[PDB]
Amino acid sequence: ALMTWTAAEFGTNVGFADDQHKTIFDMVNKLHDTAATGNRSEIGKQLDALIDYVVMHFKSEETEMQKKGYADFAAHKAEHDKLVGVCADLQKKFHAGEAEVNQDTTRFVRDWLVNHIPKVDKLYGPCLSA
Ligand SMILES: [Fe+2]
Ligand SMILES: [Fe+2]
Repeated sequence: ALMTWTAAEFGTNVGFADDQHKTIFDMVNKLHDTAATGNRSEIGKQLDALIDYVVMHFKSEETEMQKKGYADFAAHKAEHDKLVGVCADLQKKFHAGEAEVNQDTTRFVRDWLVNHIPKVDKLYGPCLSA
């Protein structure tokens, strides 16, 4: 629902990355649907699953970038690390009962992804596909 992956918009020419992006999009979509309900326990389970996967995806990209000497690795990692800090803060507040997760939360994640993948991830394609 919320997100649709296509190669034209988001293809990196890096198979593992494209596959992990498609999983992220599916997990955002699930959270997005659940976030229109009051099922707070289900929201939390899906939130935590999504964030765990996103962090793992970032680690996967970072390991490959740094092992190959990719030119823009440190700046790219910095973008990841700011998102992880926002996500961790959201988890802390959500799991304390101090903030809610709603469809603005999933639209923010969508916004971040739809900018980051074409403008930041695509740039590693020549290096990581070589
Ligand atoms: Fe990515
Ligand atoms: Fe990335």
